[PDB]
Amino acid sequence: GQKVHPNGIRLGIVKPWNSTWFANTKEFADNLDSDFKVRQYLTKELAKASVSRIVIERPAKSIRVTIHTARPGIVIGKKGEDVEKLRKVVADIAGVPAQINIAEVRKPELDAKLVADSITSQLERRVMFRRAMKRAVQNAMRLGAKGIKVEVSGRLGGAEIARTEWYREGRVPLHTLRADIDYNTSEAHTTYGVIGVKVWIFKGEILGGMA
Amino acid sequence: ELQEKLIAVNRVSKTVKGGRIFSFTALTVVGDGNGRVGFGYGKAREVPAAIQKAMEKARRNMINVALNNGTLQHPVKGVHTGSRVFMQPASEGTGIIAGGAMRAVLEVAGVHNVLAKAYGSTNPINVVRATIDGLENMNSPEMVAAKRGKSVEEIL
Amino acid sequence: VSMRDMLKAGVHFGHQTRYWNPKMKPFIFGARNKVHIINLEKTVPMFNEALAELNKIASRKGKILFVGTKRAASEAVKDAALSCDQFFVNHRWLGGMLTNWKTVRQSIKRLKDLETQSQDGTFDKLTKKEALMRTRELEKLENSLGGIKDMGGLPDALFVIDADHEHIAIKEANNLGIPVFAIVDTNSDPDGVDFVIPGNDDAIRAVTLYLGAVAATVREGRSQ
RNA sequence: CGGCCCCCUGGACGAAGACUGACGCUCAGGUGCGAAAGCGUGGGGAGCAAACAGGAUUAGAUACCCUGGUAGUCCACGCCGUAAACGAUGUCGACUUGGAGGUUGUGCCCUUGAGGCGUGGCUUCCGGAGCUAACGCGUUAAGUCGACCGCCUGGGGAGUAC
RNA sequence: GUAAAGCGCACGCAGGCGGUUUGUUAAGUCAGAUGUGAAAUCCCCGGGCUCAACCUGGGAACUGCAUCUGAUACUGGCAAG
Ligand SMILES: [Mg+2]
Ligand SMILES: [Mg+2]
Ligand SMILES: [Mg+2]
Ligand SMILES: [Mg+2]
Ligand SMILES: [Mg+2]
Ligand SMILES: [Mg+2]
Ligand SMILES: [Mg+2]
Ligand SMILES: [Mg+2]
Ligand SMILES: [Mg+2]
Ligand SMILES: [Mg+2]
Ligand SMILES: [Mg+2]
Ligand SMILES: [Mg+2]
Ligand SMILES: [Mg+2]
Ligand SMILES: [Mg+2]
Ligand SMILES: [Mg+2]
Ligand SMILES: [Mg+2]
Ligand SMILES: [Mg+2]
Ligand SMILES: [Mg+2]
Ligand SMILES: [Mg+2]
Ligand SMILES: [Mg+2]
Ligand SMILES: [Mg+2]
Ligand SMILES: [Mg+2]
Ligand SMILES: [Mg+2]
Ligand SMILES: [Mg+2]
Ligand SMILES: [Mg+2]
Ligand SMILES: [Mg+2]
Ligand SMILES: [Mg+2]
Ligand SMILES: [Mg+2]
Ligand SMILES: [Mg+2]
Ligand SMILES: [Mg+2]
Ligand SMILES: [Mg+2]
Ligand SMILES: [Zn+2]
Repeated sequence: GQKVHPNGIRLGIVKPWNSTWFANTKEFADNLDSDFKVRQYLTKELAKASVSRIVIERPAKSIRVTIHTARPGIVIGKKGEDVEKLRKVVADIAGVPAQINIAEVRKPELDAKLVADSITSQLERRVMFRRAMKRAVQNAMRLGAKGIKVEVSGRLGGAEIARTEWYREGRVPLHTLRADIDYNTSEAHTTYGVIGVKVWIFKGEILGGMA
Repeated sequence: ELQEKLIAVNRVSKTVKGGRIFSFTALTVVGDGNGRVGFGYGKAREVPAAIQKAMEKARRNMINVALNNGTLQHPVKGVHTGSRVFMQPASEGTGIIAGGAMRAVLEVAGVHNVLAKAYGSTNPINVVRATIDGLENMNSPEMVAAKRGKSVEEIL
Repeated sequence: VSMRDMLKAGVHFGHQTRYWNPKMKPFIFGARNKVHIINLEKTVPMFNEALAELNKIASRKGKILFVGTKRAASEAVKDAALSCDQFFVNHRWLGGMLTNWKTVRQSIKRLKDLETQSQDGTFDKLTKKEALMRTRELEKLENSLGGIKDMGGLPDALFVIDADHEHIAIKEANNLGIPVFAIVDTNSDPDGVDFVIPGNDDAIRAVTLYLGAVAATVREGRSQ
């Protein structure tokens, strides 16, 4: 049975959008293409900086990109230089004055994207998958997550019959829209093909709507 | 200071409607090396969970045996189901002459010089139960002296 | 309690001669009208010697669990426990109440969380139907663990009414080494009771006599 | 071992005594008994029924089903000596918590039939400790012991060959 | 009992076993002694080949057998119950 995307089904209930600008029907597709290119460039140039999220706002005639990362120093660079270096090329890509803000993820083991990309990086450095799975789940449960499910799928260990192995610890209620579940995916490109990792992290139900 | 020891790990199975489900069972022993010994048996879906389950069970029901300078008090027989163990005190430096399942139990229990032998089935669970039952029935000169109403000197 | 004090309450009464247990022969005075008669000559000293032990346990800060699941005598046993600041089980006994202590602690925590949450607030944030459902769950948890929410750990002594009816409790206790004090009718098996009181376990008057005397001696043991 | 009756005859049990004074237990070889089928001789023969004869059914029926039907089943005297001949549990003795029945004796007491309190024999069913691989057995043990006998030693070959 | 394994059941000779008391006997049993149990080998303490293997001194052992003198609880014999 297929499952709805747990992030998209909670949009406007407990989860916010990653793009929060307004546009009519004539500059909408242009904006989507622009910030898709922006996100692509930023994920390519910051694959080592442990970037979790890229929020993008568009004020009147500007663009503001907030980078939610776990290693702010690496993103900024010494003397506050690399941030400006990527800010000017983001302004080139978007064709509009750009701003770059940086928000630190104080607990990386509670972010779904960071856990997933860590698992995939361990996978393509040929670490045994169950080890990384268990370590991620236990690290998340130790730092106060009320539940986590980690699922790795596709030709594990370099076999010839692909299989899917998941592991849950705690309470992860997916049918509760009120629940605040961070969900992300990632892909590891091993010499035997691509392997898909999915992470759900439950952080407690939120009472009172988006506020 | 409670030395633990994994004795055996078995891969049991059970066929639910669709297919087979494999579980792991762990037989382990723990002991303080000074006359307190217990065994545990755990089942789980994965091996380390089963082993740790057995570890907690082993700590519970830790019986006390009456040792005599690191060896038994007298030759003793312990029988559980098919398994039938014979244990017998030995001199210093003899070592633990016993089979595997008996070796683990005796080494964690705190004996160092015994001569053992297992007749009948050598199934680790039953052998462990047999040797623990044999160690439990061991008497001491003071125990038997108080039991019979004599003094320890009036018996030896 | 004096033999006259028991006899007026009817402590000597027992089950039918058709329904008795073999080990109870020493404690049985005889039979009348096909009814087993319990001997107060054994009942009184054993109850006194049990009261001595209960006073001792309570005088070393003991936690006492009064146990009885009779639909008639549930409130009597509950009030008996309240009169001496102790813990009780008046609703049907749950298997693993003592042996599965960890699971009870989670249930105790959930009952505490719901009552604390209602005082703290956020029931307004919950939907009106949800808030009512949470109150119903809190009531169900209280009907289940009203007596042992504040027991904290495993009790130091057990008082049991109709030990045959509550046989799971005594099996657990013996498995834990927790002493059992029990009113044992002729139909019961007395092996599980370390301080056995042979007496009627149904009659409201004699049950209340047992409970009141025990509670008076427990308060006395507490007072020092 | 099954109607009833007579005649001849074996064993078991109970009550109270009297008598004998270890005369006992087990038993290789040996002897006897030993369902049914079968064999020999003669008799009998209603029903039943291997074989067989038909009628059907069926791919096939040399089976199941149907109509007949001989040996046999019955009796007498011999032979055969085998069965899942089973409680799949050798015989004898002692000891070890209970409960509910059946059957057959018997003692004593109550107003007595009725009823109550005992005490034996045999027998059926639950179940405790203990035992057992488990199922289960559990005072009629598969429990705790003793005496003697029979028997077992991977499956097949084979209970076959000689 | 069901894994291989209780004769289909009985009677019964040889055989194995045998309640209880006293006396006796001394066969079994037990104790001591004497004779014998070859040497080598095995084992213990030593000695000799530079060490070891090896050689070798003394002992222990050779668990046995026969005989003599005792013991008499038990088993057997005999006698009386
Ligand atoms: Mg769908
Ligand atoms: Mg074997
Ligand atoms: Mg005479
Ligand atoms: Mg014969
Ligand atoms: Mg015939
Ligand atoms: Mg013929
Ligand atoms: Mg004929
Ligand atoms: Mg003829
Ligand atoms: Mg016919
Ligand atoms: Mg035969
Ligand atoms: Mg028959
Ligand atoms: Mg047979
Ligand atoms: Mg018998
Ligand atoms: Mg009969
Ligand atoms: Mg039974
Ligand atoms: Mg027997
Ligand atoms: Mg058997
Ligand atoms: Mg063969
Ligand atoms: Mg033949
Ligand atoms: Mg067989
Ligand atoms: Mg037989
Ligand atoms: Mg005979
Ligand atoms: Mg004879
Ligand atoms: Mg004799
Ligand atoms: Mg003789
Ligand atoms: Mg001699
Ligand atoms: Mg010699
Ligand atoms: Mg030398
Ligand atoms: Mg020499
Ligand atoms: Mg010599
Ligand atoms: Mg004699
Ligand atoms: Zn009652």
